[PDB]
Amino acid sequence: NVWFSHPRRYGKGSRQCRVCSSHTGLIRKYGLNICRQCFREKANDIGFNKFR
Amino acid sequence: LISKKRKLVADGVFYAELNEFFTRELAEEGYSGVEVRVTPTKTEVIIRATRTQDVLGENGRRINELTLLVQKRFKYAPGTIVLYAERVQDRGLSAVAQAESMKFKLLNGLA
Amino acid sequence: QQIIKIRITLTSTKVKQLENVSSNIVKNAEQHNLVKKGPVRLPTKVLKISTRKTPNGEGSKTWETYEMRIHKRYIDLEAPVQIVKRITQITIEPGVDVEVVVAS
Amino acid sequence: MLMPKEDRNKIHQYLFQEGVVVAKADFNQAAHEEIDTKNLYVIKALQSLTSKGYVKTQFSWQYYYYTLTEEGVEYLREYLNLPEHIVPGTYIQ
Amino acid sequence: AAKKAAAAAKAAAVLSYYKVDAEGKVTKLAAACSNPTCGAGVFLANHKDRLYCGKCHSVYKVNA
RNA sequence: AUUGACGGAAGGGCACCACCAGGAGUGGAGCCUGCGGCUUAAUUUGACUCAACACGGGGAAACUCACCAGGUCCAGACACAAUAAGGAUUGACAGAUUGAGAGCUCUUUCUUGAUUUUGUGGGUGGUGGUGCAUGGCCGUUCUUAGUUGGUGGAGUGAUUUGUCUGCUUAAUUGCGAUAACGAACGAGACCUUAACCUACUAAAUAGUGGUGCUAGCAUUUGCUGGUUAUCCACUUCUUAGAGGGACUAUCGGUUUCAAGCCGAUGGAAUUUGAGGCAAUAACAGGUCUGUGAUGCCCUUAGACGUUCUGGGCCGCACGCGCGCUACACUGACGGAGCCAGCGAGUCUAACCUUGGCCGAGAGGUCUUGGUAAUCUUGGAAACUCCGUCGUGCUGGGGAUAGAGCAUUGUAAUUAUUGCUCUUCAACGAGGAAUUCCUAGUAAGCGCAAGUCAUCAGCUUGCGUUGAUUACGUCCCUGCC
Repeated sequence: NVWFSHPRRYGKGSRQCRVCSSHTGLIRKYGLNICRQCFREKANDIGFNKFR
Repeated sequence: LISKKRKLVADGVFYAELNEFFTRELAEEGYSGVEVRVTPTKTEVIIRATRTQDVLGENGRRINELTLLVQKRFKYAPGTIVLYAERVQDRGLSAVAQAESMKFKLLNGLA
Repeated sequence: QQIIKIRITLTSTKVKQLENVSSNIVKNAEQHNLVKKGPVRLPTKVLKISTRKTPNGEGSKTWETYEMRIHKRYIDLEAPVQIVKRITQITIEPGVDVEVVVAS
Repeated sequence: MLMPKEDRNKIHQYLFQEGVVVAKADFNQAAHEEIDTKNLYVIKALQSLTSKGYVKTQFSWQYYYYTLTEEGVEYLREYLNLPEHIVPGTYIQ
Repeated sequence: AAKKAAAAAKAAAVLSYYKVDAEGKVTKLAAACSNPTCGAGVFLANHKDRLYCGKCHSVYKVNA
């Protein structure tokens, strides 16, 4: 209304996964902002075959 | 405006909502993936799929349904988004489909 | 007849559509005979996202290195407002981006 | 849920209309895209309409996809008093 | 420790806190919050030194 | 009687997480941290043979935050009945009260305006439990060689060899032996990067000569420059797209003259080096302390929910790991030479900062550029220089201390760091142990990122100097 939402910009809780919506594990690396167990998963599709 | 890295990423990730949204709703249609295109005019998504005669929508509304989602979610002017579904030529050897044809076989009550 | 010195800047993930487009490029433009260069060919960027394999500490320490290798690729081309437009419209394609950073 | 007779009317409005709405799971937003109706609104008033089958939700990617229900769009035809000419994006070849 | 029970949404079940005259004219008493919102009606209620206005949640401070 | 398995029975392979051949070490200390434990307002909490020990990216002065020692306000939806515009209730001065300019309370009695308050019904706050109610992922058997099925064919069948005596490899990797014939997954193929292309394709965000303009030494035409335009011309260079290119190739041996293995030539060039993907079956390994993924218990306003403060996880006689500098003259101090590579970076605002000053210094600043091959940014250290120190625990060692001066930070105290000068602690090459390693490899000298306001003795990544020692076994362990 102070009294339902807090000062969440910077840290971990602010940003959350794309796919599942979790905080745990993050892939920031390249406008990516997923989690860091899922990724891999699809991905092989998404771009990220491999070459090793 | 984005750094080429910055683009060919979100451009792959595009294959991570049409690959999905179709996964779940089109769990029936034969889900056949997709070509996300660019051409200097459109962004055109060709839905291959093995039942174009419930996807087409009793006239063209079921196809103006999956666009006028694909537009409002991903921002597109109205026009820059035409879904051509297209049958799926060589059905025996999809892998994914003959799996979706178990999931559909089992549900339906089988041994 | 207003001349313009255009510059053609490409990028993809396949060395096979891509090479295709400065063969088509520089021979759908030497048909036109244009004053141009030859497909310049730019340092190969090339991203390696280390990630562990497991879903849970457990479990040996068990790692990956998936990556997009682009081949960056550019061109040149003169020609008025008429015969760079008939060239940019044509190569038309899957996999690929064309800019026309124009030089009026 | 207790809402408002100038947001309850406004939804069930680009819901019939485009016909089709695609309103994220971020409770805690002023405002939803294409409807001034904070976000959180929708989501929950639509958890209601769905629940009857004047509509039909689909999930995943975290947006709630919705999209009309072939008929249930003949309910909105009597709620926001309107024709019994049109079908809504519906017949558009 | 302890629960409240939510304030009662209480029953002045009629009204007339607006010189009902005898015969044929009605007028308007206790002011009518001197604001535009607060429009023509708004029957001001009496609290500590300053008076009290609800078209705006409640608020307003104009003596009596 | 059967193989999914088991043996501390025999017979074979494979790996310096196993030994040789050896190198640098850890264990000793002066000190870093992290896990045992005693302590405590509380000393939160996961994790304990390889699979717990600078590990939850755990570098925490608030916070973070889970421990308390305490202040509050509810951020109690939805329905019902009750208070009932005759006020459900809200709010506050300042003073009593405390950390306090919390009306937390109470003094007053203004304000307040059906939004609240109260019970009843019920929810939704939960880093509180349960990893053995589970999801998802990630560790382990795994720098693994291994699964499984058709048609044959064999053999009530639990079914079997096919998947093998041998020789072969990094390898169920392949010739060959074969009532077994031919395939799938793994491996390999494939993707990343490091090398090579005096052929292409272009470059005032890369550099050449020629060109002046030009500043010195020579004067001999020469030599040394300065010039984001004076012009152009270039594209070895430097970038980087296409592309190509290596297959152990060529004889020679060596062998069932099979698969393979040495050697020498050409070559840029131990699977070209290296990673990354990584079946089959799992483990009651870990995790509800990443989650708005989540069962079921508990919590629901004297809450285990939230938030302002202060301390707490940094407390030591000590036990156990991961680590930094050093026991020297093959070094410590100093001038004077004086050299890379991985990055990063300010936008809606303070990230990088020079330059030119002020400061012994640490710094301060004016002002500058830079959303970056465009700026700081071409000048990092081991070292060559030229020497003082002379076998003196020193002129190796840099512990612990006293102050000041600075540079951040609402808070600097259980001094975040730094400088300025002095206090000059052990240890004079590290026992029973025990690691990691076959080539630009072992190891040391640095630095940029990951934290981040800062505080690295860690995590990652790079190069600049760069060798010994094998290039083999089954003595061991370990597992097949």
